[PDB]
Amino acid sequence: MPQLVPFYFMNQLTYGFLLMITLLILFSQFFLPMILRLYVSRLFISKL
Amino acid sequence: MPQLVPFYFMNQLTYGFLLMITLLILFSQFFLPMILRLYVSRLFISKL
Amino acid sequence: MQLVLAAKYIGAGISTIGLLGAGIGIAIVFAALINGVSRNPSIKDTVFPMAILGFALSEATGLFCLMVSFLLLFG
Amino acid sequence: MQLVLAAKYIGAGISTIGLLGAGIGIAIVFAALINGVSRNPSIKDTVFPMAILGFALSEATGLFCLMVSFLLLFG
Amino acid sequence: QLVLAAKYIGAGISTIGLLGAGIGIAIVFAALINGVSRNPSIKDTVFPMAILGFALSEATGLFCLMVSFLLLFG
Amino acid sequence: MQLVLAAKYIGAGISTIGLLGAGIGIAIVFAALINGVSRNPSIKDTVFPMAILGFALSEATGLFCLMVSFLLLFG
Amino acid sequence: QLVLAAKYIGAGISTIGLLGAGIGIAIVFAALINGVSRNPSIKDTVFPMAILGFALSEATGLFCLMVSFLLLFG
Amino acid sequence: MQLVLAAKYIGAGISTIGLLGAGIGIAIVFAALINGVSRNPSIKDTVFPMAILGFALSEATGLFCLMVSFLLLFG
Amino acid sequence: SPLDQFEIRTLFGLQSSFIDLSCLNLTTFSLYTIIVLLVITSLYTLTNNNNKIIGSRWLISQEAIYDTIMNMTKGQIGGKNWGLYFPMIFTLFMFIFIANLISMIPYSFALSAHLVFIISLSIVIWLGNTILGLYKHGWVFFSLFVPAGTPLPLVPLLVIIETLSYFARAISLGLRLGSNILAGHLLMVILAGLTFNFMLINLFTLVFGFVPLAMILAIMMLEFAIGIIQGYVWAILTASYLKDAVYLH
Amino acid sequence: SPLDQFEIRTLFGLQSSFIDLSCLNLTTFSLYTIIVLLVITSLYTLTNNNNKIIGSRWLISQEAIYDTIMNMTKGQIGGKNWGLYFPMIFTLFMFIFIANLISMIPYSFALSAHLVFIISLSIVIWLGNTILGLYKHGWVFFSLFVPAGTPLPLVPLLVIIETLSYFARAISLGLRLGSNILAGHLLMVILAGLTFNFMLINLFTLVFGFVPLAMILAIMMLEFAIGIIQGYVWAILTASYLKDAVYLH
Amino acid sequence: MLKRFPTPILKVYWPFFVAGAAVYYGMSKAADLSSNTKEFINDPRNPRFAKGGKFVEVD
Amino acid sequence: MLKRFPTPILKVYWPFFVAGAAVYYGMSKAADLSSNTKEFINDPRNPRFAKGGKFVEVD
Repeated sequence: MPQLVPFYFMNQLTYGFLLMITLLILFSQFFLPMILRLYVSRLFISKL
Repeated sequence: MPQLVPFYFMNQLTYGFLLMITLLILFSQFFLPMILRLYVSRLFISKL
Repeated sequence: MQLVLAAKYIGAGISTIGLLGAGIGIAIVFAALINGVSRNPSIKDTVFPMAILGFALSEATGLFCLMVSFLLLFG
Repeated sequence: MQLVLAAKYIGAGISTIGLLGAGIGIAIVFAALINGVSRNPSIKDTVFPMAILGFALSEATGLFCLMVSFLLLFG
Repeated sequence: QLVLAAKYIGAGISTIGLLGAGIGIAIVFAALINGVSRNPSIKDTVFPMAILGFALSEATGLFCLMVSFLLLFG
Repeated sequence: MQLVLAAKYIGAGISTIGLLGAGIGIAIVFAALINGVSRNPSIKDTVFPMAILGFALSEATGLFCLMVSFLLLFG
Repeated sequence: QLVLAAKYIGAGISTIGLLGAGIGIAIVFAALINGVSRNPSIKDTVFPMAILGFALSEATGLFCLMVSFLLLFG
Repeated sequence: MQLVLAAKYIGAGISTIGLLGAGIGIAIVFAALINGVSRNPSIKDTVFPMAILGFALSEATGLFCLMVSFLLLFG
Repeated sequence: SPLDQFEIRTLFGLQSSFIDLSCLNLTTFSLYTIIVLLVITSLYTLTNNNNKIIGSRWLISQEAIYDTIMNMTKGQIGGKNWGLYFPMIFTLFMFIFIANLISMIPYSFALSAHLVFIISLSIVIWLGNTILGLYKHGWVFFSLFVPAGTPLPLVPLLVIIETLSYFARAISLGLRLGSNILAGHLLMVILAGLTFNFMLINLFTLVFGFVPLAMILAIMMLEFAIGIIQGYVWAILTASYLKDAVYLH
Repeated sequence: SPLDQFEIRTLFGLQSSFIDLSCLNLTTFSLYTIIVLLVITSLYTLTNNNNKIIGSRWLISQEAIYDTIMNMTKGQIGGKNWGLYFPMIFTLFMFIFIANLISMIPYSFALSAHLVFIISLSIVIWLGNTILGLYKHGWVFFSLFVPAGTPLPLVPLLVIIETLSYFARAISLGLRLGSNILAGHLLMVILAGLTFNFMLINLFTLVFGFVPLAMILAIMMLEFAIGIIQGYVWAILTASYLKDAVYLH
Repeated sequence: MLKRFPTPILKVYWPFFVAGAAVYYGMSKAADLSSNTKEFINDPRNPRFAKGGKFVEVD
Repeated sequence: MLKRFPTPILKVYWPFFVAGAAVYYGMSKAADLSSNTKEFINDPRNPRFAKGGKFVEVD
């Protein structure tokens, strides 16, 4: 198919893997533990 | 002649006129009067 | 040159028969899902991931045939 | 270009066969729905959205074979 | 170049064998769903047999796809 | 196609005769400069800008002919 | 296209007339230098006559250049 | 390409004529130098660099016509 | 040409002649990756009102996605250490879930329907399973290729057409998603192209020309389902594959 | 091809598809303009040791250039207000004086030998004389076109071939400089190309092959003179032209 | 370092700048007219190819 | 705002990154091999034209 075979392969793959490493570091260090802080806080007020 | 007729006419003329306005403002306000300060200072010490 | 594009479009037509092997596939998977939920009402939250898994992991074999059809049509 | 346009019509003819998958498919889903309601009439509002979901997901595989015919007729 | 056009017909016809593969994965997971729904304590016992049977059935649907790729690219 | 390039190079050869109208030009200007400085030793700092002015502002008419030669040779 | 090649010969031959122009500007500024050197107080009196004679001599050398440009571009 | 290479030689022949400008030119400069030293032998170290300058600036117009011949011979 | 919606156009541009710096430059694909990153950033940064415990109505969505992917990867790899591979199993979800809702917006563009990126991501996950399996379990990693207690005279056949299914796994996982997103979008654009020329013939067709519009609305209703289900199926198969690679059956 | 030394190559690059931003981008011509600007900045900034009155040995050079262009433009326009046009008459010098010494360095590049920039600068100065003359002196600006007390039956001829010399002034002032710099550089490269192939034939030519080397050294000695004299002749003709445009003869 | 002195460089040099803008515009149109000739329509570094159109290539 | 927590993301995910570099390199060579085919040797937006060479154009 003509449209998914251009010269832009390295473009696609470069910004894609930059976004993957970005979201991986970003999710893992920032955004998943900001939910888990809510979890441990709710359970800590629940246990008291 | 082949070498002085490319597509780079607007390139040549753009950086050239930017350099001309640059050197004009730059010479006139900065560098000519820093020589003329030396002149008036030498003559002022000479007249005393 | 007409023969290449002609047999190209004929082969792209032939290579969509395999989707009847996926329609019946999704059918039998959700049919067993219905018969399994109906005869045991507390198994839904255990059998539903296997249902979605079997659904898409069976379609994939019809979508391979559709990609052979797309590489014929447009490539 | 008469040969390739004659091949387009044959290809659109061949890409009709894959609808029988959906034609048997929707039926197997609704047949299981009926045989699940008859075994247990209390699980209707749990089972029937899954039947609609299986209807949609098999009708998608039917339309994926219809669209190749619509490409080969006109596009 | 009749062969360059006739390899595309072969690549189209050799893709029909996935018909069996899709129905096959359906019958395997259908029996898995029925077996879990009849006996609820058999999932962790019999689920690797289901994944095994799926892997075998896909590979034996995949033969047709690799023959189609050899006809279309070789 | 050979005739165009042939007459092109011949015309480019012809269009360098005008430099003998510039060699003699620079000659007569610096000759008058020498004869004017020699007969009046205090006129050099007044006659030298007119010398440089007349020098280059007379060559220019040989350099026009050389540019006609360059537009023939390379354009 | 003999004419496309023969206009270049004409553009070459019509550039010879600058021979007179260069010698002309030389003779004008030569007389100016001699006139200033003989009479030192005549520069501001006779210098516009020199610039006038230069302007006239160049323009009458420039006729050949504009004929060459008409032959080469028209 | 025999015609254009025959025209190259004729063009290099025509572009030799412009050297007579320098040949008369250097001489007019040095003739004025001699006639200026004979009128005044004290102005030698003032006048003679201007004679060398006029020598150079007319020899440049000679070489500008030699280089066209060197283009038309080889380049 | 119904497939012109996937054209990649360069916008901000960069070039040289020393080095090929044309790899990185802001492009339609690249701009939509910037948009995906800013949406995923927006779903968690300004969602949380001033770091409140109670977790306002927006945060219930990103609560439920978190919980339905924790309770999914606990039921697949489920061993001594399942949580060490949980950020990857979540960030493989959210990219595909957001990049298949952004693509539904009418004048927009499918990141997921580029086979060259998704097949590359699938091959990356497959090699990262094989290397991890070899590193963790030595030469006995190949014990994955024999199923169970089997009769020995038919073991090498059951090894060959087990390994063939093992490296079909490299491209199948990606091409499933690519095929679903590409076929859905191409279906919608082709039916829109047919109903447009249906409604430009004689004025009796704009009367009762509501039923093909309703069919296109029904297909768009179907297309969110076929877009979210694939985002879930990716994250269930690359949990099962880490179960196979980490734990030998 | 002896004229390959004037090739313009793009280096840093910039492009788009929205707007043609290819006008500005760092190029060989552009990089050498940056170098000319930094040299002219270097001749006055770090030249002055800690703003000392005495003016160290480097500052005598930029003292002498200043004084030889003040005493040149005082002897041309020389009216009530000559100093108001002195920064332009200096910055037309220093560009051409520095851009014809930088071009002498062997692996370098002539800014001045681009006819499209120098002819453009000349047309800019010519239109800026005509507009200034019309603004300052109304409809009687055309009194420039009659020389002096002349007999009236030959005045219109002496007006036509005065105005023809008036708008030959637009391109002559630039093409003089362009022709000098281009012919000098092309002469040096062609004689280097001939003496190179002179010295690769049989070993008796490297013996006594010092005289063409000395001829090329003499031409390089000539070329600084023909490069600085043109930088002076530009600044004397565009002082004489402002004398004509500002003061009516 | 350097003390900037406010020299009048606008109420003196305006026709030079007006002429500069006029020559800038006229050379823009001249460059656009020259970039579509027979010799230079297939030089791939012209800014036509960076926006849309490709390869007339009929000469 | 957000407190960064130092989660171990390198001593867990190294074969994914090694595989990423390997697929990056292999797709680089695949792109260079595909950018010189008969169909795509005259598409003017390839990075061949930005450095040197121009128009093989013999097919």
